Amino acid sequence: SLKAKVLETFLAKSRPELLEYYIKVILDYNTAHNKVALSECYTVASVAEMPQNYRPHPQRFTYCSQVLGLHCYKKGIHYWEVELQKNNFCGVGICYGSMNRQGPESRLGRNSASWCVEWFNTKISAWHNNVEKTLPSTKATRVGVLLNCDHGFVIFFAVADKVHLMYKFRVDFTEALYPAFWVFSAGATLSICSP
Amino acid sequence: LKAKVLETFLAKSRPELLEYYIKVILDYNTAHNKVALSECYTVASVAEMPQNYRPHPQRFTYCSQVLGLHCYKKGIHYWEVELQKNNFCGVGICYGSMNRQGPESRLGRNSASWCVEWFNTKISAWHNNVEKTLPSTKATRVGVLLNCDHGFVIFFAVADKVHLMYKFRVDFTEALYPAFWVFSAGATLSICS
Amino acid sequence: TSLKAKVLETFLAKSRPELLEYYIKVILDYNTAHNKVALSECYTVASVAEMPQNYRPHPQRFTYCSQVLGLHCYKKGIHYWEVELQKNNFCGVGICYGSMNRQGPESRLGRNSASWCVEWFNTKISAWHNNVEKTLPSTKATRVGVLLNCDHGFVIFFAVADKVHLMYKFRVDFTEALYPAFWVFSAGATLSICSPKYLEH
Amino acid sequence: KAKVLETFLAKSRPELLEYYIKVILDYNTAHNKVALSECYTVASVAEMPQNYRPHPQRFTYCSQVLGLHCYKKGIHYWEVELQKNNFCGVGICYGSMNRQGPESRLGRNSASWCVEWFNTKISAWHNNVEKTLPSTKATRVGVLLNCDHGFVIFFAVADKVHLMYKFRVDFTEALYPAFWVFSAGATLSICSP
Amino acid sequence: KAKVLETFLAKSRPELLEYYIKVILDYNTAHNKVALSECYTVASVAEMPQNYRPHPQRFTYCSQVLGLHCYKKGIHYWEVELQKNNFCGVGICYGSMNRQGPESRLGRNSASWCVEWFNTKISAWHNNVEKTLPSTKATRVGVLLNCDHGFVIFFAVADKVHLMYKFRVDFTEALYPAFWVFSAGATLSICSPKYLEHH
Amino acid sequence: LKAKVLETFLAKSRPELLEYYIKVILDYNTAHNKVALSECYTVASVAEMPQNYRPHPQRFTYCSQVLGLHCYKKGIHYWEVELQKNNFCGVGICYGSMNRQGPESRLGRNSASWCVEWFNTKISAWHNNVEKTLPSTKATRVGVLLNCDHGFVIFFAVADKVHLMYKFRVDFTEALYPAFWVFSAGATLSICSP
Repeated sequence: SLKAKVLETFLAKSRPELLEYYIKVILDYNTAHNKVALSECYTVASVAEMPQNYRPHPQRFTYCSQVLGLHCYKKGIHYWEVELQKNNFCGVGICYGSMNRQGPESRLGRNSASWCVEWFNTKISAWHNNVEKTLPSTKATRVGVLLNCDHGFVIFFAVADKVHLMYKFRVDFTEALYPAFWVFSAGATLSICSP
Repeated sequence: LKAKVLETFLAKSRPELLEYYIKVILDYNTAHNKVALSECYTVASVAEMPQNYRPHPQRFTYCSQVLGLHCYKKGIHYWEVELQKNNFCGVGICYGSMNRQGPESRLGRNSASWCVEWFNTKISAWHNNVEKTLPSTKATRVGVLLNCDHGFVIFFAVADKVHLMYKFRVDFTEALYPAFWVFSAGATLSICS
Repeated sequence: TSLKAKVLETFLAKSRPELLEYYIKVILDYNTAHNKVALSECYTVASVAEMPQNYRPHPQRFTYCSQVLGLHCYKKGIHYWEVELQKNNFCGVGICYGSMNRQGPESRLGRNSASWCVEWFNTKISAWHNNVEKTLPSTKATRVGVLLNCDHGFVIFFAVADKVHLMYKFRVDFTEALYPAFWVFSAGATLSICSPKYLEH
Repeated sequence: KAKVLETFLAKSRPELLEYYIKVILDYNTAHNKVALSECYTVASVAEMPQNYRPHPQRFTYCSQVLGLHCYKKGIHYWEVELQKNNFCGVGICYGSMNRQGPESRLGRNSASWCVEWFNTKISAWHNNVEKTLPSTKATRVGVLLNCDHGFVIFFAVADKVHLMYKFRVDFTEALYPAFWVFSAGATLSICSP
Repeated sequence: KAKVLETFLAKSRPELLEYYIKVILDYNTAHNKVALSECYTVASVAEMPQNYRPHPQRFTYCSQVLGLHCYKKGIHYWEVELQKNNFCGVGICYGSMNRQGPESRLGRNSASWCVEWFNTKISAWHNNVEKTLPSTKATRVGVLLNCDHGFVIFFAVADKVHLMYKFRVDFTEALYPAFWVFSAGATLSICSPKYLEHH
Repeated sequence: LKAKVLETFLAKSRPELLEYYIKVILDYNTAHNKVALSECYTVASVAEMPQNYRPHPQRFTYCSQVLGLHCYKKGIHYWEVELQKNNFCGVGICYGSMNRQGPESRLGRNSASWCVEWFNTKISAWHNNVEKTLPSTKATRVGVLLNCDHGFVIFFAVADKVHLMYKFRVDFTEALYPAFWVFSAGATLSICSP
């Protein structure tokens, strides 16, 4: 009975209710690891068949096959959707801009600055600050991320014929959040959804 | 390539032209070492310092140029570029087959491109290394209308009203990319919305 | 050494893209500018004016030397900033303590214990601290990078061309905050705080 | 000579606490301006002078107080918490330091060594020679006194331990912890709990 | 022969100064946007149109100016000082070269040869044919015009002297020195080399 | 004695200083590589391009300086220098023994040299790397009186009349050379005639 009443509302929402909060997300070429290929107007992230030799840049992940969106949000309510190739290792999440770009601890969910849902093939996890949380398998090839910066939470939704809670974190976000993407297996691809 | 349709286009206002709007985005792989991209791949600007972009066969190695990602062989397409008032830049179109090396790669200096060029105040139109002097204009915006159905491109000076700058009737032999040229300290092209 | 000497060798070996990890916007402060220094392009450019600017008297304002400071100072963290300069002119790029005297020739950057600078004079380059000069090799570079480390107490002046190159450095355990400091003193002389296009806008 | 200084200079907090001492403040030394609280662990500046009984031990000029015990042999470490944005000093003195006149101020005489906060600016003092020190976020100072090899070290205590300053002296008599509180909000708390 | 040209390519500053001549800018030829200063020694881009009287010899379209004198025989060497980051051009035209239309731009006709600074990029231009030259830090160019053996050399002039480009040509008339300046900042200064004597 | 004679020279008119006139001519072996000599060894001007002067132990390798041919250990000597209004330049005296290398060879930055310096509009007096700020002046000409007998040098500003800029009392230990310093584009020093 505080603003957990807002959280309880958002967890109940249908697709058409979440699409009210739709944002365009465009991948930031400066952040992409050498192993991550950008395509379809910077909309699709895939494991390139060989490392890409991108220029050095303070924004660029040097260690983990990761890439960030261009825009960050420190206020308002934002929803985006990402289609996954089934039977692959990838992650979809959010991170502070101050998240490290170097080291094994730059891995999405392996630090305090990042929050994600992983697929190791069929098995699904939620991660934050190097705590894993095993979840029920889903056949859904699409995740919806709802970030509420006004009332400090994020929700990961599996999106099929309907929409089902995968996980959520309440946090007092200390700075703006960037959409974050992780691709690992040869065949991994994360497509940001446009219409 | 109908003579009647072309007259229709030349008489169209902005709102009539905006009917064929496409969203153009700059192709990071084409931008020259001294052209920075910004505002979500929307703005091209001359950089004093090298950007050290990777080698790529698509990359302009000599002229301060960058292409869109998408080309067009059918239909009708319109896009706008805002330019810095007192600067040196070119807005045009080119075949993907256009050379990326040497002075031959300069927009309007080869068979593969058509463009309108600002030299501070001295406006020109170019194709196959042939220049045409055009009147000055205060307009800081050009609209490109590409008609791949009836093979013509029109360059419009966009201000309070729309005014013709030049046009090229051509039986296009492959797809056109939007093409951008910026070559002076402080020179920028911004694709509009 | 072991820890303060090795974190310095790491910063000394850094490239431009690595140095830009620590980039900070610097704004020139109209309250500090000598009467003969005009500010322009949103307090980004310092030039000699032919004719006085008639600024508000201010205790922080340089009365003798054609100098100006940035608005913000730094007592922790790692800060990089880049200054474009005109070729054949008299100018200096530096840091100082807020406590630095604003009057007299003593207030000239590097001529006192509260300031450290690199200085272009005629065609020759010198590092100054505490009125001690060090001759530097001439460079074609028309851009200087200042790396200030307030966590481990050193400042590095880089010549920024196609690569970065060491001009000079100072270790000092800093006793207060450092302000970016600028000197311009020839009819045409100008310094420009860069907004590197390498970084997002 | 000095190799034992270098060892102590390198020590971490848990290696210093090997030499920990309880320090209690002496009610008889305390100036009228200094209030004493907790269990004679805390020196604050009273809202009004306290009117303590006269006593040969009592500071009559400077707002100062000593610990009960003194040390002429062994190695001793203690920590004091301060309010960050105030005027205060933490040191050691000879029992023979004057309790009278402007000369009795901590560090203004050959009989005392301390570290001083003038709000944000930090100084070390001895024999009325001020030395300007690096400012730090530390709200705690650690005093290591080695009477055996004749030096004192003041450490800033935060997450880690940073040198503020040290003095090499052939100490000619026992040393008392010494405390100066000046500004209305000034507070020095001796650490155990 | 080609031997006389091998000797001039190999000449140093001191050897080339043997043929120094004073160039003065011809205030009758200067486009309305080309201010002359310091006794017809400096060509800059005027902020306002300079309101010269019309004249048939005057440049109507291009920001261009010629020397007073031309040269049909002998050996001549001059030095122009330029500002680093500007559109500018240094060369030689026949007097018969056109003053009107974009055919009048230096290097964009058969009447002229030049070396051009396209901000950072350096070109040699003859008869609307462009050749690409390595970038130099040099802010001074040396034209050596040998009328007697038909060639012109453009030298970059810094601590030593470096070839930029040369043209062989059996010239058919008198060559004027020719200057192009086109950007707010642009200035060309005809040098009075201090190596030589002022008394 | 050394102060009564000093007062007599401070009170002298221009014509009375020209009693002690010397022709000063520039020494080609001392001229820095970017210092050109012109008008029969009378004008020192900053050169953009190196002049390729032969190596010489007497030549200034860092500072844009040049000395006169002759030095003086006895007598009273007066010469004048015309400066460019808004420029960077120095006029002084120095020992033969003054360094010709490095920043320490700069006029007035060593114990072997005394000068008056223009930094555009800021006038200074220098000796042994000690600066005395001086009032500015519209005068574009300095007159140097060197008294080697009573051991003092005066720097006069010369316009319609003559005004003290500064004076140094020295027990001079060796001969004094006229010293010149030009350090900006288009800076020139001119040694005046009758």
